[PDB]
Amino acid sequence: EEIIWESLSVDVGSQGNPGIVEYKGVDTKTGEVLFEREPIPIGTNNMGEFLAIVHGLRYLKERNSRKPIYSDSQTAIKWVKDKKAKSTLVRNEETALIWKLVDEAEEWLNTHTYETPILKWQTDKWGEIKADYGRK
RNA sequence: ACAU
DNA sequence: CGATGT
Ligand SMILES: [K+]
Ligand SMILES: [K+]
Ligand SMILES: [K+]
Ligand SMILES: [Mg+2]
Ligand SMILES: [Mg+2]
Repeated sequence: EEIIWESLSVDVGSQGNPGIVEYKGVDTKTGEVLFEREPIPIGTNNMGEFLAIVHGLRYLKERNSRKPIYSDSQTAIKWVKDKKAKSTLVRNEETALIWKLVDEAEEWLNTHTYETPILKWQTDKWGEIKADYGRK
């Protein structure tokens, strides 16, 4: 504890896992939706969580914002730290789009710098992350 | 087991 | 119940 309210919170939403994947980022303090990705026909929860963080990094950098990012995903936080999304999802024609986006997100991480702290949202203490889709 |  | 991940 406690919550850094001056922050950006991100989350994935899906229909199936693997299944249709989307994500969004919100102002933690107000819940204002700041970005939303068009649904991607097949992906995994963790791919979406990863893309959401990287999109947040790009969004904040473009706006010269030093706010931290909250994610509830232990997995995605680690993938971003490593600059490598270690997904098990088969690479085939059906999954080409999500894998293109993941590949491109890794590529962005490997060609840009950032100081943005990427913080674990402590769901057990604070409840659902403010970017949550409310589907569970 | 923990995080989804 | 099923799945994705460390
Ligand atoms: K949800
Ligand atoms: K959660
Ligand atoms: K498991
Ligand atoms: Mg989440
Ligand atoms: Mg959620």
